Amino acid sequence: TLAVYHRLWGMTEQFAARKKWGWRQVYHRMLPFQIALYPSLMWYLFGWFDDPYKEAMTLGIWNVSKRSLYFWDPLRSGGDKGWY
Amino acid sequence: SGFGTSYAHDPKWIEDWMARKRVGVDRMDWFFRAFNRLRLYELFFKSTPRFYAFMVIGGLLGSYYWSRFWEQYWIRVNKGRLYKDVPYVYPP
Repeated sequence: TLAVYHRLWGMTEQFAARKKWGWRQVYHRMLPFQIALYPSLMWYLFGWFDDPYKEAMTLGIWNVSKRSLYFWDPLRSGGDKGWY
Repeated sequence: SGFGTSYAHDPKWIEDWMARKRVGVDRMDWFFRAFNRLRLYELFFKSTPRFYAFMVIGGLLGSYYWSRFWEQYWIRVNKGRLYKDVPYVYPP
């Protein structure tokens, strides 16, 4: 019967590895939350980047021609040298 | 009739109106069937992280193109009256 007791004692030998697995499973289930975080960061930090990187980050969809008709810097609406 | 008195009561036409319960009728179901064929629920809404990503990514792209549309609307309404639309002629 000590044999039975040996197994019943040993069934919990690897507690540290089981608790690590549980927390990894939690971390796995949080990974999908990146799909909303990373874009939201770039959305807020877009204006910090330079014009050249704004274009790459958007795959060319944004460029200087896409700056508003009334750009926040009035002297640079329609380009760095103005409209004409 | 009886409007404006203690005898006020619903007219016959208001009562006939409330007799039309439209039970069993569904005339707008076509729109929901068609919207459900876009699979937005199975792909984005059902999962919370994906629902958040739809609101974020959809708000990033929606905000940009909404601005784009109303910029073009403005450029058209004010055609000929904007600085860009009237290059200045320097005096000789």
